[PDB]
Amino acid sequence: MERFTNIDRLSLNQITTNSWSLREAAEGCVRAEIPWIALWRNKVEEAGLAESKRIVRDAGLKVSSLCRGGMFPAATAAERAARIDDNRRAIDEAAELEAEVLVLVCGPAPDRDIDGARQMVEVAIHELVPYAQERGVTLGIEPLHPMYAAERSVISTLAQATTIAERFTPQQVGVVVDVFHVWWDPELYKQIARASGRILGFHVSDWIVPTPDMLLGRGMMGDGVIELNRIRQAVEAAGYRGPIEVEIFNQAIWDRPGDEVLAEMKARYLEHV
Amino acid sequence: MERFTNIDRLSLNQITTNSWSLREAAEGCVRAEIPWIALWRNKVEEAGLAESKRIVRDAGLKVSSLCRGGMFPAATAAERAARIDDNRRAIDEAAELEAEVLVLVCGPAPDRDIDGARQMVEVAIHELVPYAQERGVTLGIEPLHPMYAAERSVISTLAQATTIAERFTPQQVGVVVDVFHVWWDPELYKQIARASGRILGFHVSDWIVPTPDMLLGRGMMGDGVIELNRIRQAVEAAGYRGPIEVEIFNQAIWDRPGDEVLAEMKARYLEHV
Ligand SMILES: [Ca+2]
Ligand SMILES: [Ca+2]
Ligand SMILES: [Zn+2]
Ligand SMILES: [Zn+2]
Repeated sequence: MERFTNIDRLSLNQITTNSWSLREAAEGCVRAEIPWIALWRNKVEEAGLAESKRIVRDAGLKVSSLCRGGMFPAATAAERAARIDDNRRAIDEAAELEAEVLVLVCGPAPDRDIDGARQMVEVAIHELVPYAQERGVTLGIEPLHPMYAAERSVISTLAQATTIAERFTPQQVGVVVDVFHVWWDPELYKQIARASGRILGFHVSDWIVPTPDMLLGRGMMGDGVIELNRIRQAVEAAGYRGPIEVEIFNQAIWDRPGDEVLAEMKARYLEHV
Repeated sequence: MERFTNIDRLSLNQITTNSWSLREAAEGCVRAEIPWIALWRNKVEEAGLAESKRIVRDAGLKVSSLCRGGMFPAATAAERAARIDDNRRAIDEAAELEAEVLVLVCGPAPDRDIDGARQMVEVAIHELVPYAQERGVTLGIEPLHPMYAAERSVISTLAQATTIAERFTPQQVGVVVDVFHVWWDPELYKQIARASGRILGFHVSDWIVPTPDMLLGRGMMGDGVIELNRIRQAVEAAGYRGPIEVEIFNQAIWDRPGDEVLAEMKARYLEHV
């Protein structure tokens, strides 16, 4: 169980420094010698597609993931069509931004019919896959924590996302493992091994006791209860050699100037992850 | 699509009327003609074992569950022995109070080793079941929501509790289905059908948007997103003819005088559940 030697596999999700814009973020990651960055669609729209592309290409930055496509379930069918056209836009944004994986959180159920919303998710992805494969982008389903099933999206366990991804070849669809959303799982390592050759991303955070916020309760590594090194050795034995993003939703760490939190990021990425 | 015509299957868990004592609770349910009550160990110790039995024996009340045994994982072995001695004391309390099922929430992991804590849970239950069957009490494992995996207990999915219960006879150990802790599950109905002939209790609440508290985020039926009628028809097709407890953890419903909340309880038990 030895530690990493470089930060070449490290990546920085924009939302761990939500205070910063995209070019402030890029400056911060080259200042901290961080090679990989994960871009958010709202910040890219803030800056501009071509402008953001220039920003992170003259920083010499590689793009791990673009967040986030999805939000498939809607109350009616024209709304679903608009949502999957927004997913096509997100696909194009990932294509010209050279993103490795387009992260998909799929959307919550509009009513109480949760299984119907899951079926909507599956048919929407099956549809979206040709337009994704045409432009060289791969879609990665990110299972969320079951406490987000009512609010943010409907895929709640890793087994479910792996089942959805198994219908398509790994080059078309894969899964995204975030330790915050699935560390609790009793069948954690079994499902991780089952999803091997199909893992497209790895995000790291920690589960804090006690939870401050439901939507903003993540923290940085080493302060919570998750056994990070074990999970990521499991995901590397699963054949995942890609970048490792750290994605933290926390107000207390967002208010802090980003240089502090990127120093702490690298230090405890080398110590724990 | 059906409803209930009587309230003979309804039960009242003490903790949805946390303000009231045990004799206040018994008086409230005889005033409301509610036949079944579920008792908590702290209030029973407050009143006294023999006294509490007399209180609920001249009220003509039947007792569905006793809350709560468990808390098996501990940092050391003498501590685990003490925890299972307290579990023996809870078994005795359930036996002399004529409780149908002794509810077990199993306890959190002391460190970060969660799987070791799960192993501790199962070996503790395996030890505890002879002393339980001897006194005529049946243990019922209650799987909690995965967001409680860090804090309150370690069994987080229905499949896990059913797997633990399958080792012992249905008369020895069974599972407790609460819609708050298991409504999210993608394999909900499949695991419910798998757990048939072994369901010992049914708790109902609703998942509110947005969650007020993580540990006190339940509400009364009809105010959330849970498909209560579907889940309880699934567990009734599973052969569960026992009482239906309603267990709500909410400050907003705790402020109310208990007559209000038991009136609303019956109204929305017949209307929704
Ligand atoms: Ca993400
Ligand atoms: Ca309970
Ligand atoms: Zn993540
Ligand atoms: Zn419960």
